[PDB]
This record gives sequence, structure tokens and C-alpha cells, in this order.
Amino acid sequence: GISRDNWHKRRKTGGKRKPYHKKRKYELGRPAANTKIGPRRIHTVGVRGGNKKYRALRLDVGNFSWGSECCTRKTRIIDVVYNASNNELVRTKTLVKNCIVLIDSTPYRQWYESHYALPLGRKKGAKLTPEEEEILNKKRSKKIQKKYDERKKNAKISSLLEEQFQQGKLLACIASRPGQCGRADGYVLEGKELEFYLRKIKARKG
Amino acid sequence: MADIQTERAYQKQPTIFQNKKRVLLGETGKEKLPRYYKNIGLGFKTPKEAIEGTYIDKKCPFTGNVSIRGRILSGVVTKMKMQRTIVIRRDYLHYIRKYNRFEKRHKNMSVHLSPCFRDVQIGDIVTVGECRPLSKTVRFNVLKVTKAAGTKKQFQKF
Amino acid sequence: MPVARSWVCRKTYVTPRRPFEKSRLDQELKLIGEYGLRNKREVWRVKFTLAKIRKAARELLTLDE
Amino acid sequence: MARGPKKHLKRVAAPKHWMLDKLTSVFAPRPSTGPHKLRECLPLIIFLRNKLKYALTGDEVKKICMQRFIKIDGKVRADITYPAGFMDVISIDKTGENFRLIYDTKGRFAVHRITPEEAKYKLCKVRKIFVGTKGIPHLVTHDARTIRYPDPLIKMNDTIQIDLETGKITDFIKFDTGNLCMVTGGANLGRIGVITNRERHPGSFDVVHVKDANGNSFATRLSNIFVIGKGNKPWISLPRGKGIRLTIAEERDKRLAAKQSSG
RNA sequence: UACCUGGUUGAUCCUGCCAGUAGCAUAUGCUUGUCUCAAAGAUUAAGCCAUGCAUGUCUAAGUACGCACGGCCGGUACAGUGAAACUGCGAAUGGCUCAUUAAAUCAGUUAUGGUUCCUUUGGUCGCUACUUGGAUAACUGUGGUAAUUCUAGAGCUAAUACAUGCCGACGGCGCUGACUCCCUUUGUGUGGGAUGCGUGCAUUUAUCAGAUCAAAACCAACCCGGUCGCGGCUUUGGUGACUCUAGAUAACCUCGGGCCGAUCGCAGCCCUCCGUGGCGGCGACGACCCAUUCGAACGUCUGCCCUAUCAACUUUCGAUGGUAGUCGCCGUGCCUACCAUGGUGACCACGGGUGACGGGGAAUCAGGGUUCGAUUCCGGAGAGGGAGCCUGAGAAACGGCUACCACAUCCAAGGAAGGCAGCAGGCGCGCAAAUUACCCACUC
RNA sequence: GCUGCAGUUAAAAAGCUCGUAGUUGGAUCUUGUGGAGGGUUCCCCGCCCCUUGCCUCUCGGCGCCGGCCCGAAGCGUUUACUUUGAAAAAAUUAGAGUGUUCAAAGCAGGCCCGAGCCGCCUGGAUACCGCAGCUAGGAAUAAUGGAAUAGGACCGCGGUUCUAUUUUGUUGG
RNA sequence: UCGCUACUACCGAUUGGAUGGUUUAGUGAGGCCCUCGGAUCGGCCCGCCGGGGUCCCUGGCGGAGCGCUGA
Repeated sequence: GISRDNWHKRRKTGGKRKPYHKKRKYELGRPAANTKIGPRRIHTVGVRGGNKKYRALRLDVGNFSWGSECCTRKTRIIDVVYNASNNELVRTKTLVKNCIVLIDSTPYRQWYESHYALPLGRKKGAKLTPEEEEILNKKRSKKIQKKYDERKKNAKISSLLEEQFQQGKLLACIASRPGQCGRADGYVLEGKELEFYLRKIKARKG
Repeated sequence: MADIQTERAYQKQPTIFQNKKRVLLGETGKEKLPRYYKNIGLGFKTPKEAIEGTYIDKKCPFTGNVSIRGRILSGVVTKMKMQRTIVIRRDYLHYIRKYNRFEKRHKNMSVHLSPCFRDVQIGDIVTVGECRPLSKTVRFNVLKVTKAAGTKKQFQKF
Repeated sequence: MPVARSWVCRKTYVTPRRPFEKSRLDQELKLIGEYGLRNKREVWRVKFTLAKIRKAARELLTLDE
Repeated sequence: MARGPKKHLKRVAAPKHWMLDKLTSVFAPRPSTGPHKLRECLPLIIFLRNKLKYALTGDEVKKICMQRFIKIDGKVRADITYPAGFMDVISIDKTGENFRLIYDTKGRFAVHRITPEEAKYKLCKVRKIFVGTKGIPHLVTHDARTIRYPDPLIKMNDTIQIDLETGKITDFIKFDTGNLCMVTGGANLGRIGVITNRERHPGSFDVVHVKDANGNSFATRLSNIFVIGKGNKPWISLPRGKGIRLTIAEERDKRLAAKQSSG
């Protein structure tokens, strides 16, 4: 049907070539996955040699890494915001490798606040004191405050992330192939990559 | 030089990572990027401009994702209107055995030329080795450039 | 079809180029009459084995001693 | 068309060193898939029918094997086209005799009878060295045998000795200058000599120079050299003629002088 | 054996061609006693095909309630020979033809550090359980159509088919740290430690480490020989070259949609032991992962018959190249979006022709050459013409399927069935090509 | 008609001249005495001037009572040519052995008592296999190259900027 | 030059004829992929009877919701 051959097309000189044989089965191609945001729908295909391949049609959740902090957790996927290859892919919300996405900040915030014994995403005292202060302060015999200098002297996060945590969303990049692995999975944007894509997002519409 | 992110997607070397911890540098600073580079083997030497440079090129032999294997060849630089690729000419004699005499022939190759070579000119001599297919018509990559066994660029004092 | 047969064979004589040369005709008949042979082909066999022997010795005489 | 693998062999396409006749047939035995390459083996049917002559037809070979009489490397094999090859031992316990496959100096397998205490081991050339999970070291031989925990001095191109009842390593010979070897491919196939120089090239093939007992010199690609003894002495018994490769004029003169072949 | 002769004139010497002479391979005429070999519907029409055959298969060892045949009598699972049917494997090799095809196929030479791989051979195989579930075929019984290797409704019963799922051998080691003890209230050096969480190999992503080199001088704190300033050092493997192999950390995990045995056949055993706890000898079959073997696929360098009454050609209708992605077993304009303006040619491109399948080879031949190669070995392509696809390790298969186009068989006019460029045999064509024979004894 | 034809009059030199690609292109840059094999001076060692042309290390064996020597390596300005290695299906062709009754073919076959030998000896060679790619010697012939807007070299000095992070007892400065 | 008898090729009215390849615009079988659809077939939840037992197992008849949940 669809095929990926080299012989249907012309040579260096601009000259044509005539067909050598009928279409062979090892020259095959197949339609694209076009993965959307939505509750899990995966289908499987048999491939050359009798092996299996996984094709994701809908995904709602992924695995993401905050490489700066050595933390990775299972996280909800919210929206797609930039695509370097084609604007119709963000207009129709399709998920592919090196796409830029928004993810839920919550499991990183909960890891940080319990690891460093400090607040992160907080606005004012009404969202600090009335509950869950007992995550931050407890009885800690000979481990109370000064021994947390192992934590507190390296706790400060970049200003570009502290502005994202207060809105409840982080920017991330997809590293897996979702139409081939069945998974959407990647890493949190940081540093000069974060500066580059914030400029590109703002310069397109804002 | 001062900017390299001229594309719609961010440009970087794979296998290099930048720490977002212990970031203090005071009134001055140093390079946030270390450089990846490798030895090619076969008695070739890596150019200084690959180690001291800041360019991104995935098809580069010294700083990218290619393996040099099989045949090693040479030819004369003859055209360079494409970007990061050039055309070279190879000339030879063919024997026709009914007569006892030779015939002159040529072929052209398109080859990939990275930054780190930046003073090449038409009529220079270039050495190349095989790769995996790099594009539709490209199979070879530049390992060394020279102008030995010939006249100077400008006057004899060059 | 493939088959277990073989097809190797060859001719054991050659015909003369001048058919009616008077000097050749009576020389061949004198060999037939003295040795009691059946036909001319029976003489042309013996000229062919001698020619192949002399063709090999003339090649070996070109090589160094 | 060719839609999958082939399973026949024409008799004019078969390896020259089997010495098959021209006129009995169209086909030859296709060697069974196994430890040795199709060009480099001897099918068991050609050894029993054509070399030893214990059977007049392929059916008389089939009913020798199905009685469980034939052992190769100490294991009973019922397959009549099994690919036996260089350094293997064949044992026939019912007639009371043992053989080893070694090249004749004209580049073909000799019949070579051996004593039952020499039928207990074989020599193997090393093909590969690698490390598996949990850091366990592995070895691979020229006949597909895989060994765990080899001695850390055993490197590439070396020769190891194994006992056939257990399959474990007993002793080894290093590849270095002055050791005795046999040639296992090319035009020099079936010659024996001492290694005298190795010349190396980065990319393409290394070349080894070898010296004869009579002082002749010859060379080949490194893939054709098999080491068989530390210094001057072999670890295996050797066939008639000992790898010396005399020329056609010397062979004529001994055949006239010795009056052998019932003269 | 490196060769010539007749023919222009009234006669002579030349140029030059016609004719003769020898071989080879297709047809054809006249003629024929013995004996050993053995080519044979390629040339025209890859035109059309009546009839028969050309692919099947069971061991001690997957499923035996066929009264089908049978024994000394009995089912102690159950004897023993065993039709049928279910399940497994093969049918992708072999054989036939030469239509298409001029950098294509093919040959020599090299590469996968850019992939996949039934089987064989060697590694590996311990993070209700003294044995689970329901449901069909053969068979028995009742039918429909002019008709086919068409099949429907009803009653029974199996598994190495299909689907579930323990037990045994968690006792891991890292991270938390109520409390507690000692020198120094903290910090900082300790040893214990209640209690939680994760903890095999595969899979997706992110991070860490990988040790070796030349020479001194001060300071905080100390390894250690010793005590209130000097001597001395250590840790997977490999390539010309890896973003290799092995190792450590945080998570993921495929589920109905990765592994870690609810299987079969021979001889019996040793005992806190009288038929019990097991441990064990020989196997058979099966499955995830490495390495092999048989290959397949894609790529490198050089090599081609005639033609200018073919001189310029290609180019978002992808042409040459760049960046990101999709698809695919994998490299790649293979395809999509954005951008650049390239690429080939008188050393013949681009276009047209070929009674063109390529090579090993064959005829003739002083030396140098000319002509031929459909044809038993090797590589390619195709089963009336084009296209699409199921199953499988392997096919874009035609002794598999679906449709259009060209032919064409049967009919109760509603419908159903088809592919000899396999072996024999027939029609048509033409100068032109054999028997609708016997057998698995040999080779495989 | 390359070896190997012909063009005043038999068939046939563009009316004449210029000119890009193609083919072709002048001379020149280190030799004789001594020893071996062989001759009565020339082919291999060592020399008027250089004999692998240089060179000095360091991981790595040799020779001897540390230091100095002799085999790798950097490599000899780049190629054609020539000579030698390696590596390339079989059948066919050439070619060795062998009384198919001879031959064309084939790959066989030959000794010894009787049968008491529970048999013995022996073959299935070898050459050729353009071009292109790989490899080690030779250096004539033919291509190709260096300092004229001077640079080779000395264990030679000097300013300045970058910089591995070794040796020190280590982790840090 | 004109004339008689054979044979081969050229030009051309005829909007000639047959076969084959390119290609504009319109139509389009059938397979595969995707989004839907839901004929029909089961299990688990509520009576009575029976076998075993401290009302549950579990075979069967049977009706309401035909819930929930699978093909």
C-alpha cells in the first residue's frame, strides 16, 4: 500500500528511472498515531520478525524528571504550548517527541517541602498555617534546625521556577516516542532552554 | 560565535548537562558548557578549532554522532555553494586493451565539511572517509585538508 | 531439466584445405596401400595426433632451460 | 523467486574437498545446521559411506546411526548429515576404534586413528571475550562452545584444551612468536610451521609469516592461523607426511623410487 | 600448414570488386548393415488449453468410551492393534520460462560501530496446589438447494487446543530514626535502635562514576608509624575509533497487551518405616534472553551495445542541501513543516533504439582480433493484464484470498465455479521441435 | 588497417586565416679503487661527498664491568611503471597418473596363499584465473614540489596571553 | 525528348483505419487505518427445593431491576 522505497524517485543528474520489480513487503509504511490528550487508549501491532509494537492514541499522564534535584515522579499532563515543526500540531493538541507541554507541579512541591523543611508554592499565611504545618515542624532530637544546614545552605531554587510553582504548572519537554513506545515521558525545562522557549512562546502570541 | 540558536528548536550537544546548583560566580564568570569531542583513530588528529569552538553540528566526525569505517579516499575541492557540504573531483586513467593506450575519466562526490575547517578554497586537496548514509547523495566526510604539492594562495611567502 | 549425464566429447581428425591437390592425393594412397587401411579418415587421424605432439614440444622449447 | 531459506545442494556446487563423483547423481547431502560452516565441515554420511566404506548406500548409513553406535565429542548423534569439523573426535565403541579430523597436506580431511587416552580431550581456538550481568566473564570458541569464569590470562587468538566428560578448561597456549601452528584456510591449507613474524594494519587484515621444518617460508591472513603447541612440540599426534608439502617433482621421484601402490 | 586461383584488353602492367576454397549451426533432399554415448515447441504467439497425475505427515513418549477387530477377567487412571476428528509441523525449497530491465540487473572488492533471524549447537532457567474453569469436533439424530472439497437446527465428551492461578526458600540491602549511651550544653565524632518504604532479568526516561601522569612552600583537620611534625598508597573488560560492555541512584512498567513448566514415557528406590517423608536415575515436549549456524536486507570503489535527422537538463507536481519530527526491522527527502538555491553535461549529460535477462562460458583463430551466449552451475524477474491483503520466523504467494479489465464453463435464469511460461497430451502458428509408458531400487 | 591500408592522375586535403577544450612538448641536478659468488674491470658488503637520510627518546629484551651500544617507531617530496606476497565457486579449457578389449569418455585401481589373508598398498595432482582494491623490494624513464615582499637552525634569549592540574602525605585553600 | 512491357520507392486530397504510450478535468470498485454502533451470548447481586455444614456453599426451576460487569 503505502511504501518507503528509494526507486520511485529520480537520480543526481535529474534523469528518470523505470521500475525494477513490483512492491515488496519489507518496503512497507503505515498511518500515523496522532496521539491526543485524554484517558488511556493504546493499540498494538505485529511487526517484522513477529515482535510487537505499542501505539498510543490517547494519554492523560506521564513520567517526568527534574534533573537539577534528582527527583522524578508520575504526573498529569495539562496542555501543549509550543511545537518547532508545525503550528497545526498545537492547534489540534497532538503529542510528539520534543513537543513543549504543561504539567502538574504538586508531586515535586510535596517532595521539596518534606525534604528541605521549607515552604515553596505559598502566597500568604492563610495558605501556610491552618493545616499541614506538621510536615515542616516536629520534635527532632539532635536533628532539629542546625543539622538541617546540610539542606538549608543549598535549598534556593531559580527565580524562573518559583514564578511557575505559584501558578501550579511547570513547562516540560517530551523525550520518548509516544506513537512507538505507548508512553509520554520526559524532563522539566530549566535555565537557557527555559529562557529560549519563554521568548518563543511570548513572541508567537502574547 | 556570540549566538548559535538560529533555528526554531534549541541547539545543544547530547551527553552534556549543566548543573542548576552551586551557581554563584561573583563579579566575573566562566563557561557554563564543557565540550564533548573524540579521537577518530587511523592516525588522524583532532583540530584545535573543534576543542576550543562553540558550534553545533551532529554530522561532525570529531564532535558529533558518526563512525569512520571502510575506505579512505582523496580529491580536489571544485564547488561549495551548499551549506556544510562541498563537491570534490576525482580524475583517473582507464586502459583499453585492443589498443595499448589509456583514456582520461572523472567522477564527482558530494561530501560533508564541518566547521573547524574554515580556510578551504577551490583547488585545495582533501582527504575523506566513509560513513553511514548522511543524506540522499552523501556517504563521505572530510578528515584532513592540505595545499602541499602545489602553488600558494596569493604569493610564494604564504 | 537437470540430469546426471555428461556432454564432454571431441573430434579426432581434420580435413585438408585443398580438396584436389595432385601431390597430396597419391601420397595418401601410398600410405593406405602400404599399411592396409580402409579410407582417408584413417590416415587423417594419425596426422592429427602427431600435430598435437609437435605443438606441445614447440611451446616447451620457448621456456628457459 | 527466493521467498525464504534454501534446503538443497547441487553436486557440482558442493565443496571440492569431499571428492564426490560426477555421474551417480544430481544432488549432494546438504549439511545440517550446526557448530561448523557449510564450506568447512564433513557430513557424517560422507565419512561412513565414502571414506570408511562401512555402508554401500544412504539407507545402510541410516540403520547404523539409529542403533546409537556413533559418538561425536563424547555425545551420541542420530542425524546422518551432522556437520563434524576440525579437531572433533568420532568414537565407534562397537568396533573399538577412535578418529580425529585433521587436514592432509593437499587440503582435505585425512582418516587419523588415535589411542583411547588421547580421545579424552580437544583443542579450541578463542573467538570472543565479554562480561555479562553481575560482572561474570564469558569465553566463546571456534565451535560455538560458551564457557563462564575462564582464567583472566586467556586472551584473543589463544588455544585452550578441554576435557570432554565435563566441558571445562584444563590448560592453554598463548599466541606469540616461536609457537607451532597449522593453517586452516586459503592456498596454504593443511601446512604446519612455527610463527616467526606478525605484521599488523589498523583496519583491514593482519598477516602472519610462518617457517617450515625444512626451512621453507609462507604467509596468510591472521584468521587462518591455529596454534597447536608451546615452542617446537605439538599437543596432538599428527598424520603421515606431518605438513611438509613436497612439490610435484619430489612426489614423482618418491613414487618411482619407493615402488608403492603394488609396483 | 604465417598459403591463394578464375573474370575488364588486340596484347601488357595496376586499382577494385564479383565468383571459387575450409570450418561452424538451423532447415531440407536422396541413401543406411552392427555397436557405445545423447541435443530435442528457445526463434513465430510471456498465444489458448479437454482429461489424469505433480505435497503431505505418528513414536516407548499431546488428546482413544469407534462392537471396528480382540484376550481368559478383572478397568487396580487404563491392555492391545486402532478408522475418524482435534492439536503440532511442512506447504516461502524444488520444477518452468526469458516478458520487463542500459550504472538498473550482474562481476570482482569491501561494510553494518545503521538491522532482523524458524531450526541446530553451547550458556542461562529458586522475586485448590497430593492439581482450577467452561466448550466444542469425531459420533448419534432431524434437514435445505438444479448444482460444488456448500453447510444449518438438536443431543454427548477430551487436551501440550482456550482461559485462570498458588505453594515453595524473603532470611535481601539501601533510605527513614521514636528513643538511648560516651568524649565536648548546640554544632561536631559514636555504637545501638522500636517503626515505616522500596528491593530478580527484561521495558521507557533522567542523572552519577570510570581512577594511572612533572616539582616545591605555607594553613585548617587528620589517615598512619606514633603522640599532644614526617614518611607511604589502592581498586570490570574490549576496539584503529563508540553516545560500547559491566556498575550506582530516582521513577516507570505492557493490562485483556514481557519471562520464572497446573504437560508425557521407561526402570525402580532410600527411610524416626510400613506404604510414608521424599530424592532421584534415564529421558520426551515446551518458553523469555545471550552467542552460534543457514541466510536475507541496505550501502562503498571500478567496470556497458547503437544513436546529435537527440545539446542543454532537473526544480514544493522533491529537484540539491540544512533544522525538528512522522513512519519503518534499521541508515536516508522515505514522507511532512519551515528555510536556503542548489545538482549533472563536450572526459557526451538529458532523450530515443535494442530479433537486450547478466556472468561462468562457446565457434573461429600465426601474432593482434571478429562473432555468439533463450539453454542443465550462480544471481535476477514473472505466473492472462494492473492493484490490494490475510497467515507466518520468512510471501506483497498465485497447485492462498478480494476487486476491476480481457477471455470463458454449467444452470431449473435465482445462482455457482476458473488460470499447464510443472509432467504427458491437444489446437493455433510457422522453414522449424518426441510417449496422455514403468518405479521410489539409486541420488537427495 | 592497434600490430597494419590509402588521399598529384584510379574513390578521397575544409577557398583562406585566427582560436577555447582534446592530444603532444627542447637541454640540465653523485662516481671509481677493495672483498664474496662469477670473470680478468660488473651484479651483493664497506668507502673520496651522503649509504637505509636523520634523530633521541621511552613503555618494552639484549651485550658487559650504573654507562655506552643494536632490532620497532616519527618517517624518508606525492604517483604511474616493474618485480614479489596475500586473497578470488565448481564444471569447461590446458596438464599428471591409469591397457574403458582400443578410442571418445570415466575417476578409478593394484597385490597374495585356497577358503582359515578373517586381508594389504594407493590415487582423487598442478597451472591459468584481464581490469579495480590490498602488500613489500627497485629508482632508469614520465608526471609533481620548496627561500626573492628571505627562512633553515643553535640544549640561544625576551615581553605577553591562554592553560592541563601532575610532583609534594591526603581532603579543601 | 516522345513511345511499348515489367519491377521498386516518393508526394497527396481522403477531417482515412487499427494498435500502443503519455496527460488535463470529472467519476471511482475493493482492502487497510480511525471515530462510532450494539443484533446476540455470559457472570455477580434478590425466592423455593436438595446435598454438606456453623444461614452459607452449590446443583436446578423461576420472576422483577434486568442494576453492575465481561465478550
